[PDB]
Amino acid sequence: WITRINAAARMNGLSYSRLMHGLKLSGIEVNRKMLADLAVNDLTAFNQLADAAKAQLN
Amino acid sequence: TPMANASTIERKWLVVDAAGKTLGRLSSEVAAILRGKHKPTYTPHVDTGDHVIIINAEKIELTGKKLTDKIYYRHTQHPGGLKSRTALEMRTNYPEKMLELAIKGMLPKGSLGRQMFKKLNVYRGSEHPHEAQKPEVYELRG
Amino acid sequence: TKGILGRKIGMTQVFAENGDLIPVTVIEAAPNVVLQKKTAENDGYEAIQLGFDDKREKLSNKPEKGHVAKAETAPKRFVKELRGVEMDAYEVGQEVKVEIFSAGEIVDVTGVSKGKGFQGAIKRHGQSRGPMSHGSRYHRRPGSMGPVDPNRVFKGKLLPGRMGGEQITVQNLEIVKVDAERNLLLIKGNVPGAKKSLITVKSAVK
Amino acid sequence: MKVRPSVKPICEKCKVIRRKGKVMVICENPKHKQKQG
Amino acid sequence: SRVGKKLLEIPSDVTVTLNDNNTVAVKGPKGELTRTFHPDMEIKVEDNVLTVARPSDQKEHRALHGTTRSLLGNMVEGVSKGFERGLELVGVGYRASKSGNKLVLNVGYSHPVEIVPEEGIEIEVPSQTKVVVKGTDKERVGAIAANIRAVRSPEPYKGKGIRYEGEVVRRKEGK
RNA sequence: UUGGCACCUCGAUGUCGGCUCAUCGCAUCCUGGGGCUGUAGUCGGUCCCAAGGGUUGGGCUGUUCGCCCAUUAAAGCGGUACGCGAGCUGGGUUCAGAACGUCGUGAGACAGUUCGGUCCCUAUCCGUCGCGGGCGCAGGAAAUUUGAGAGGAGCUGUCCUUA
RNA sequence: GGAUAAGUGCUGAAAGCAUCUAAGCAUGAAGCCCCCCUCAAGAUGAGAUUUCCCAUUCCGCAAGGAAGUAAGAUCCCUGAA
Repeated sequence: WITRINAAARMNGLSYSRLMHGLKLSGIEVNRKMLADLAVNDLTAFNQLADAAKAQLN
Repeated sequence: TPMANASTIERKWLVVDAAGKTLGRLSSEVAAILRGKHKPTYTPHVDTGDHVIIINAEKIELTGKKLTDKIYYRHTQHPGGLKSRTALEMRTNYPEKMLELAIKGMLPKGSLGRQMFKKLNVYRGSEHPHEAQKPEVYELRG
Repeated sequence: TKGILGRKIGMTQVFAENGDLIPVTVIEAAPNVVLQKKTAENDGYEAIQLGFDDKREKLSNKPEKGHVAKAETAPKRFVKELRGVEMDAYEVGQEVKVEIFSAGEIVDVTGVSKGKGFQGAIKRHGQSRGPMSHGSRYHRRPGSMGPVDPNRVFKGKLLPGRMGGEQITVQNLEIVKVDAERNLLLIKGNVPGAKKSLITVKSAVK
Repeated sequence: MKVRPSVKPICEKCKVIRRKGKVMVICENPKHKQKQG
Repeated sequence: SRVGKKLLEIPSDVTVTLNDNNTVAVKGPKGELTRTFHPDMEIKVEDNVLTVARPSDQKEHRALHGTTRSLLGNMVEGVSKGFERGLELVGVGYRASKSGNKLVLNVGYSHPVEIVPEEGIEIEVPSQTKVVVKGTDKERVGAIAANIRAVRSPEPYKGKGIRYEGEVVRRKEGK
């Protein structure tokens, strides 16, 4: 599961770190790395979860 | 219940050029692409990679004294059968094994290793025969 | 940078203008015809292909016909090839007689050496044997196989097999006399190959 | 030569110059020629 | 007290040409000489005044700031006046002459020794004893004359064979 | 190597020395390169780069070593179960037989000595030497090759000339 | 031959000089890689040229299958280089 989240992150410029450290501050979200991939195969909606954390990175 | 893609993969053709970089860090992120670990549909066992063409391999560089130091040891089976080759020997005599052997260690071993290894090819100079597939241009992260 | 090919017959003993007697082979090379001139622009190297025998009708195949019939001279049985000649001197179909060679130059000789069949590890590798008496039950055997600890036998230790048959060359030989009116070459020395077996005759690198 | 690990200059006019990774004594006298390694 | 920090000057007849990143060609009466330098070094040329400047004060820049000047200082001397190195041979049967350009040494052997002035370097032979190699490059004229000494180095018992102009030879008094 | 320790092996790992086939390291005996020399020259001493090649034939000894004879350019050292006994020999110690000296009243002993003493096997697997049958090599078949890649060979003395 | 090992060198700083250095070059060995020779495309990365044979008859809707041939080869038989 984790290297697929890597692979969804490098098309977004992020790391695996800045996702999961982001999602702890973006929400306090629980997205349990299996079902994180189930948003990855709906990648149009996944990056709204990603770039929200990117805004919460800054 | 995940998605395990098996031979339903839209494969790709990237070209990574070898202008002036270090062949460790130039084989670094190529080797992830050879298994396609950058692709979101990564199964770990059905070769989700894509093909890689390297151009201008003989013009690749090394810092330190590695142009003379890193002797590439191959061995026969006959007794006392090592055959030493230095880097500058590999560089100018024939370098089309000089990036292959730097990735043969970096692709994982097994039957699937050589199956992913067929996706690689390296051309000396600017040959790039390959005018029938629309190859893409890739730039590494560093 | 030359070469023709022929058929060995057997030794003679020929005088050469002194009491000096010379071991002499009898190489007969009926005039060879170039069957194909391979170029570097398409085949990647510079060579030429000879041919030598008078084939019959039933012997030939149809692909042996169409390879010849471009420069239609004759189907010839044995086909060999010479890297590194003057390509600018020859054309496809040229008849080459014995007129190349003289009786005084350094001449290379390859060939197909004789057979000895399944004969093993004294005659096949020149090794000695254990003593024939003092109670020893050891003679004609290939020696020890190796020490204990590497658990195998090294690739390069020698053993019984099938001696002879391989291709073997003898360098820097010399032609005794040229008799081109029966297409005969006489070469100083013992040349490998049994009776009626085929030999390339180059000019060596001195 | 004199090749020994305890290289040190002997006379007044000995010079200690580091060549090719090694350290050498080069003087007028060729007997003074020391080199570690 | 420094090699590099002073300047160099163009007296006359010398056109130093800053051409590329580092290839600087220097033309004139004796010859036309070229040299590639290191790209971190910056060499500015005033009106017949040669200035050499380094970026910082480091282990690289201490080494290169003196050399690139002094090589150009040698490129001034070769283009203006050139160089020459004489070679006197000492002994009894020792002699030397040219066959055109090829210097022939009838020195001590069972054969003559041929020397080829490959890159157009004048080897002037005034006599069978003195031989002068004349040219423009210290890394060539000094290079060739050393290999001439490599043909027959002098021996400390009787100093014979190839020898420089004022080459003081060590003397062993072996009985 | 002389040895320590007793960890594997006493429901068996046959042990010294030669013969057979050699392979490997370099602290090199010759051969190549050199530096210094108390290197005139010819020999030399000594460190340094060198492991591609070679390293003799005998009398004594069970011999290893070593002495010796005679050469050679050189007579290298060390592994590898003090290489190699499901390859070979049994002289050697280490079976009873026998005898000598000494020890012990004695049976008997002795890394003190001498004489005589059964060395087994038909090869599954890996490993080599050699040969072949099948399919592969996006059509079938016929001959020749480029060469990836490997292996073998890669030692030298006397004499002549310069003189 | 090519590139080097020890050396032997130049050039030349750092460190006005000296310096076989750090840049820049040249030499230099029975060593090393080719040159010499044999083996070699199962080198699954299966190479490259030369000519021959050609796209036939049936299912099947195709996919696919069998069943006679081409070129050539084999069984077999007289044979030993």
